[PDB]
Amino acid sequence: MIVSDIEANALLESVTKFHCGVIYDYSTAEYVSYRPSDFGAYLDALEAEVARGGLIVFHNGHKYDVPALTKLAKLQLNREFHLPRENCIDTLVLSRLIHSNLKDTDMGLLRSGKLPGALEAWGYRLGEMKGEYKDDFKRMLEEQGEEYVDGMEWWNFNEEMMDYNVQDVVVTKALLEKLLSDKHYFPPEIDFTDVGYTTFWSESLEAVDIEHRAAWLLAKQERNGFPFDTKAIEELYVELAARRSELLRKLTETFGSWYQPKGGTEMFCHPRTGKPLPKYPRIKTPKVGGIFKKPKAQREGRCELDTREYVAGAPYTPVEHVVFNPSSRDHIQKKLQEAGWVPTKYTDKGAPVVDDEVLEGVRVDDPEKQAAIDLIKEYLMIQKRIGQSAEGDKAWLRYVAEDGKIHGSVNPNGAVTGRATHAFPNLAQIPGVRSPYGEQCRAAFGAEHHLDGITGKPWVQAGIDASGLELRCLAHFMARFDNGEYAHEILNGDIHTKNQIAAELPTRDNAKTFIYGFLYGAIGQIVGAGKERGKELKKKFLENTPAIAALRESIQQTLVESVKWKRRWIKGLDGRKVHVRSPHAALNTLLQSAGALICKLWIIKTEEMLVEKGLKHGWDGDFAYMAWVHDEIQVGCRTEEIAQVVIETAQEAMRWVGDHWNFRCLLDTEGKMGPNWAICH
Amino acid sequence: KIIHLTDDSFDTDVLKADGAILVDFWAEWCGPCKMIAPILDEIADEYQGKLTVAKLNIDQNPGTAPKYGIRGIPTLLLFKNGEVAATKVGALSKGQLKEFLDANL
DNA sequence: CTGGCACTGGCCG
DNA sequence: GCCAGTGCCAG
Ligand SMILES: [Mg+2]
Repeated sequence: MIVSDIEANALLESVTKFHCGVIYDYSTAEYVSYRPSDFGAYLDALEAEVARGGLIVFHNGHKYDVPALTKLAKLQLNREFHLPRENCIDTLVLSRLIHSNLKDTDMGLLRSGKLPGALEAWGYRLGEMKGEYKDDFKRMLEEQGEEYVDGMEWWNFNEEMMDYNVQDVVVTKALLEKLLSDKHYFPPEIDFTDVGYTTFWSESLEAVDIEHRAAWLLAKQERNGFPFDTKAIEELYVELAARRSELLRKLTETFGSWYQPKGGTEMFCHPRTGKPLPKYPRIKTPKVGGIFKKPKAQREGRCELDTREYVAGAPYTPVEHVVFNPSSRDHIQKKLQEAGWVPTKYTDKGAPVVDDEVLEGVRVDDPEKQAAIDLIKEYLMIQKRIGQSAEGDKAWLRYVAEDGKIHGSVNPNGAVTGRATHAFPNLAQIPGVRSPYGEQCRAAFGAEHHLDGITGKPWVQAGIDASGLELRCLAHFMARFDNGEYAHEILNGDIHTKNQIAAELPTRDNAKTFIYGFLYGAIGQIVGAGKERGKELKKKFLENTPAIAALRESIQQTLVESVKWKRRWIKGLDGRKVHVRSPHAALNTLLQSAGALICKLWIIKTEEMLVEKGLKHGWDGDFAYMAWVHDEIQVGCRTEEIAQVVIETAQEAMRWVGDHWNFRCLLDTEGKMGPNWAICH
Repeated sequence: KIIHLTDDSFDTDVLKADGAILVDFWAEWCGPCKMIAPILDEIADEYQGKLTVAKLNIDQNPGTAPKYGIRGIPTLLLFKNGEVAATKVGALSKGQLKEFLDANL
């Protein structure tokens, strides 16, 4: 086993030069430094470990180091270098699995101070290394009277960079051993720093293998990117901007501008008493100024006017002119109450709630102002679309790369439950086809927007989703109590009508609304009541669905004892610990984690089966994973025939996953072929 | 004797009126404005011959103030034949106001 | 329930 | 530039 790390001149997307590398070999217990002219030797040493059937450890190597080395080897040495997945270990992936209850900076992409909770120390240091190096570099320059430039610290190799490279490996080795000391994931009887790759994967908890396979595949997905229709979104932006302006024109006509105190530095005191009046707006008391100018003549010596507008001692209140801003909840509240609106619910900070739900219920006398509320709701929605697609810091138009694709990031295990998190931009929050402008947004993301590198023909999209996964996971867990009754109902008959009767509900739709919310630990807005009838709905449901009550009880007795815990985690499907934040959300944690691990193994198995059938993963091949959104995947396919194969293979993989973990409820998928995400919903 | 203006009557009561017109732009939430209020009542009586005193509440009449670039209140604008002759911002005292009017009338 | 992120508005150098 | 406060979009 060896531990390594490299320093190069840029992020993966544009890296062109290997600066240095460091390798720690457990067999010799020594560190070896490789400078720029040693690139070839660096690569040979890694390949020697692979030839021994060994293991190579990187921190974030799955997303950066490994892919960067392949790229750099070809560019600089015209050499083909491809480290196999089975020979690589990533301490960042391991940390995210073992310390899943904690956040991390995502290697410095996120500000430490903004994250909640504590941070694992070694991982914190590794993620802050670039920032520290840049600080050491900068002060060394300014001390020499040299100006610093944007990011010159990475243009050339230098010895302090080499030192940081050595330090990274020292800390990564420390992190590694800290992670390997967790006996829940690594049996104490085995020294994992002294075994071949096959032993490492087979002797460690199943979750270790699944998380590395997921990170390897998802790094590939990020590299693939999601083909994006830039032109279509620029046109949507023009359309949205035009509607925004018109709404503003109307609203600023209906709600006029006004003045607000601003710039006051002095406290206003009662002229009579002198007692401070904190409530009154701050004032300003001019020290200089008068009616006449200080004279220059015998006529005046016993006078010219002071055109200045202030008089020493005469206080005034500084004010600023403000125009109605439809995005400001404060302005909205100000104007509507002035129209007669009387708030019914405020925030913990005293401010009145101004969300879509309350706005919809606001009633004022003036018909123009009443109708203006619809304009405000529309304006707020338009702003949300404009921010996400064009103006926001993470707008789609700001992220589209030269290859015409958006390469959103994915943290394979960013959520406590085992779900992945998506960001930069978050491709798991694109407006759905049923929401305003959703069809245009969704249509802009699609395989059709990628033209084949050889034929120039657009690719086709296969959209596959797991069917009612959450409910099937519930059926699985209640099977030890109902012997598969709930499961049998799901795939044979109607489970929603079954729950409707169970919870004395009027509409079947109310059932679906009730169930997907009962699992979220939630109220009566389903029927129209609230905080009264709701209590009666739960008791009635649980009463007619004894198996769910049994499941809840069993979960509780496992975690709580009185909050005083007996164990604050649940065992996931692959054996990992899944932190339980609250006793009431325990069932949701169990269900969401089950679905997450199922979908994770599913996408891994699906790609492996496609590869075993002879299909090549990549734009230079047959298919390309473009997005994974919890229970669905969108895959680009060179041809429709391939798309049909991907759809059929994904079903086989899901059935394989259900059998693999002896699931008590049959698992299924549904797939659609089309040109983009709008059609493949 | 004080004229209470509105955005719609401003043009005719001020800009197209004869004689000197002192306009006070104020707001209910301003401390200084409340200070000078009493003073203005007494000024309207004294100069009852050669001066008309008017008030414009900027909250109830949001259209006018912006046209004169109000930056603070109370703002006193002395109009003469449809135009601003003199301007002073702040809670002037009885005496100070007197001198202002005298020196500008 | 688990997440990301856009806007406004206050404080700051 | 930041930190909160609020709200909404996804699953
Ligand atoms: Mg590194």
